[PDB]
Amino acid sequence: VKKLINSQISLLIGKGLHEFDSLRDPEVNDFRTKMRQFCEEAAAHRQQLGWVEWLQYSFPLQLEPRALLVNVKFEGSEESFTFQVSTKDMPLALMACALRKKATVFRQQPEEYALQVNGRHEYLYGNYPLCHFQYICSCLHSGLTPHLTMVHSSSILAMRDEQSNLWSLEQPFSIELIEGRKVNAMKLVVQAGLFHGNEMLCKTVSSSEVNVCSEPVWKQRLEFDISVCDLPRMARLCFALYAVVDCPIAWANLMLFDYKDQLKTGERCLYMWPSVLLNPAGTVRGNPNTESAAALVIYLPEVAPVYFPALEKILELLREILERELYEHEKDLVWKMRHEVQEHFPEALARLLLVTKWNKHEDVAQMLYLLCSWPELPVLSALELLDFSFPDCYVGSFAIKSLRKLTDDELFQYLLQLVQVLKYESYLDCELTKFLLGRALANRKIGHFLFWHLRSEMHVPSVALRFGLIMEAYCRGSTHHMKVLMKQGEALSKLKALNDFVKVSSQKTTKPQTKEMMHMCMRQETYMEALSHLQSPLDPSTLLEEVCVEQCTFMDSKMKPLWIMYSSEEAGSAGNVGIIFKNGDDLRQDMLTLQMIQLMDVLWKQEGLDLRMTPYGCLPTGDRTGLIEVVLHSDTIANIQLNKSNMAATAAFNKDALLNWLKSKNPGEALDRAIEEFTLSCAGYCVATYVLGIGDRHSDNIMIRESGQLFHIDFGHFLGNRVPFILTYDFVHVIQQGKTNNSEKFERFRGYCERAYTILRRHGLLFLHLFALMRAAGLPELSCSKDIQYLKDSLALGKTEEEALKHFRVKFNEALRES
Ligand SMILES: Cc1c(F)cncc1-n1c([C@H](C)Nc2nc(N)nc(N)c2C#N)nc2cccc(Cl)c2c1=O
Repeated sequence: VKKLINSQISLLIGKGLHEFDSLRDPEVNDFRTKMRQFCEEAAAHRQQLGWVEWLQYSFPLQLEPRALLVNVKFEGSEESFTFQVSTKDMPLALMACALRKKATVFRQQPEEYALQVNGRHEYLYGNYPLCHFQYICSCLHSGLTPHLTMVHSSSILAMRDEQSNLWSLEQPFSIELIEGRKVNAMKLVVQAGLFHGNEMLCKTVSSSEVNVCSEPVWKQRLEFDISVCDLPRMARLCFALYAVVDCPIAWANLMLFDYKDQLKTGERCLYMWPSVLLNPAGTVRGNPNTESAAALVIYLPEVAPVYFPALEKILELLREILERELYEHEKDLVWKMRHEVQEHFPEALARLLLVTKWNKHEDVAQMLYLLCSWPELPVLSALELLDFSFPDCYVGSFAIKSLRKLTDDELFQYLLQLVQVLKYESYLDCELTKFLLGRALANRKIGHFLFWHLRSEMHVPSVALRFGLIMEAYCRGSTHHMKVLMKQGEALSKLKALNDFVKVSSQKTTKPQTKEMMHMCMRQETYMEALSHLQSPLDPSTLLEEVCVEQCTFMDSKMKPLWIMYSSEEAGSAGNVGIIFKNGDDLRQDMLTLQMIQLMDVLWKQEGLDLRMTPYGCLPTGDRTGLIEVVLHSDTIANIQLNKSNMAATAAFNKDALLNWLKSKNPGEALDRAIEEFTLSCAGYCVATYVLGIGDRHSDNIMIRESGQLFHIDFGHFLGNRVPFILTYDFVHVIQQGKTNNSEKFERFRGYCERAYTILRRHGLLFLHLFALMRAAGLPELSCSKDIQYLKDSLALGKTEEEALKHFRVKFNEALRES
């Protein structure tokens, strides 16, 4: 039976476990073994969780950063009770009324129950007011009634049990460039370099020119200007093979120490990766395609059986003005006064690490000595220390320790970045991986998105091995969740097949007939079973039950993305949800953008500013494949501004097209609120697109909800890849209630944008650190530091608050006149 588990893991993660064994790699063998035990311990520790502690695992509380209707029922019968509680009351008080009424009806304690949202994997519990749970707030703003279900602890325990599995070497370092066998048309050079992060340990050495028609020989010694004893634990030997008369050919990196801290000897064949000159941030593992990849055979001198010194023998061995790059005389000053840093400037650790002589072991030993006695840093400081610019393992481990105090909501917000950092790791076994795995096994919602973040990039060879092992390890921690995720993969597998059929059919057949054929294909037994009854990959708390084939369709645009609607006779209206399956686009940029907008939303509302944003879900699931959450009861600006006849939004002037639409959806007194929702949401996405630099904003990639809420879609383009600010007049026409003159509901809108802009400025370092880590993703519009510089200037983080606010209004003033 252990085999089927092994078999469905292989099917799930998208690569056979036999391939792991086929490598015969001791490092791989150690990773799988060591973490299988760790995840199985967490599995046995998880199930020791009491029934309440189990709720916190499987269904973590969804909290947002006067009376109301609430109906509640029990699991046994479908007979219901509608109570009238306040938004102040605890779920306990509500459960008390539910039991008391049940008593009265049937014959005649609340702590033994939990409130489940109808038809969703979301629960209401704890000592929180009802208006703290986001489901209740979602009902308050929608005007719907919260339908809850009294779930006893005995059935919750049933849910639990059902998921059941030397400094002596002072001679110069050097190598032996032997052979390899390439491809080009001239002469050829091999430039090698030693790196500790993004900067060199010493001066790079180049090979001697050797003819192209080769498969060559060099057998040339490359002596580096650095002692062997001074090689840091995380030193990288980076090669660069290129032709010259400059045409780059290939690159390859290598650690000088294995995962067992042993100095490497001797000969090694380096299967290089194609290029675009040195690439120090690249992977340290060779090209898996050993058939086509050019190799580079080197040899490492036997300098003795030496290992990198244990930490125990390492421990043996004008500033405030320049606190906001640095000059050499300033670096000297920071390093000289390094003890005062630890004592009085604890969070200035990053700066102190950047002035540390990493090419000299004595300076590193002293630095590591201070780090071992260094006070815990805030989350924001630790996020910076995760970057590749701090490649030392003990530093990366220290940053992890400062991130152990991450709340699950914080971790969820930063998870995308933390996963991309795994690409900076030099070894499979690292503190970051175990932290991610540990938190994923403690929180099913974290584990859900951790999986899909790894599974989405299994098509990428340089991370296929690492991500595949981590997912396998997680599966050991929960065989049940593995089955749940596998149900999601089978649905996505059918959607892929369905979309291929739609793509082909729509090119040789009209849309209505294609949509008709789409329906017939979906009505197949294998499609009905695969696409139904599953946890939405976009949101595991959202259940996708019965698929409404009649409500399913596709768009006439390039990739013909699918529109799949769902319904549930258990969730009521909260079950009528939809997903958008798109195949062909790199949805990674949309996910990042929407996550950052979501972050802005959190930062705004925990300051008391609810700009009524619509951060819909967007999750890449495979190679240029992913899902997008359907925003119900909405429409694009362009479709509304079509001024379609025979309707209610038909206007005498195109200016009134959008305003007439709102009044048709919000009759009478309901209008005034829709105007506000529009005004708030407009100011939000406005500031959001300016900061993130989202250009190409037109009426086709901008939508509006019937409640009035304005929201943007299809973010392929951020960080100006320089974008001015984007204020069209028809939106202003709505904000000013239609009248051409309306200063106070416009200046108030102006105040909305400015406050929303200043709030993001104070959290500017958060956006800087997160984007810096996201450079590891390999996103085309986020690779160089000039993309980062854009965010610096959009937030004006080098300037004072009113200096930036003054400048912020300048472009605001420019946007209103070209309007
Ligand atoms: C084009 C369009 C429209 F004019 C009005 N409403 C919806 C559409 N529309 C859209 C729009 C443009 N995109 C979105 N629409 C909603 N409601 N929520 C979103 N999160 C997004 C997004 N991103 N995408 C599709 C993707 C596939 C198949 C179809 Cl069949 C449609 C489709 O119809």
